[PDB]
Amino acid sequence: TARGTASRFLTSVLHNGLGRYVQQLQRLSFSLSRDAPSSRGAREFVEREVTDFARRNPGVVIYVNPRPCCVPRVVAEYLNGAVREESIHCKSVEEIAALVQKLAD
Amino acid sequence: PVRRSEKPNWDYHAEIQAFGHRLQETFSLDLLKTAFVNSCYIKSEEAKRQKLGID
Amino acid sequence: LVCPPIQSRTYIPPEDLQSRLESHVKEVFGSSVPSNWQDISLEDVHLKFSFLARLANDLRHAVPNSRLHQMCRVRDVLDFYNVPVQDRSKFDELIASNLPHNLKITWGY
Repeated sequence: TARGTASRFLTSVLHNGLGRYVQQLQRLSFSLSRDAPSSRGAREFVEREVTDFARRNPGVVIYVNPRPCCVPRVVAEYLNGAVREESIHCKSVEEIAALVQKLAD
Repeated sequence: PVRRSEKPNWDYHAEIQAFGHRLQETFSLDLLKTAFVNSCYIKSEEAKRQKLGID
Repeated sequence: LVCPPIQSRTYIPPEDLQSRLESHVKEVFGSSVPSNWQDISLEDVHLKFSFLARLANDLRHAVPNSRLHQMCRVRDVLDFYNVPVQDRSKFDELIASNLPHNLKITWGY
């Protein structure tokens, strides 16, 4: 409901896009599990995509941790100070790639 | 509020390199590393070096 | 009672392969080699065990179980041993793949 939430007016951070575009995503940190099944999609994205994604986006740092963890998550962090959480849990590689590409922009 | 440097994911060299890469500027990394160093950090570093007997 | 050191199974073929294997053909089959030495039939069980044993200890390698259905001429052995096999997983291959500077990976095990 629109009376339930807060609101904001349309805004750019730091008047972005005027002088130059500054891609706002700063760090991206994955946590997968080498052993467990729910991380399957998260694994392949790390093998095939992460390289080319890092080449394409020089600005964002990408941290990747395999750890004994049951729900694979990706934590986006912004130049804004904003932090956004996602579960990549039980998703295909095209689905991980797509999500990360949503976070990016 | 806690320093991102004290939180779980930190690589300072990667951050420094990235910083410059995202604004499309060329810094000798030496000069940029020089740039983020403050007198306060040095004074605290000397406090710790003196009180722990570290050279 | 000793436990021998474990081999790493990382396999690269030696340069002298053709000559090695041909000398192994000569010595194993107890035969003066017919002009095509890579096409001779491996069907005989005696010759098979002998050949693959001496080939096991020269090349420091073993032909795995299932594969033994597929080995008929010597050309098959040539082709099998000409195909390299690493032991390094996707991750060890990844760290060794010359990563971009903006990507930092840690190991949690």
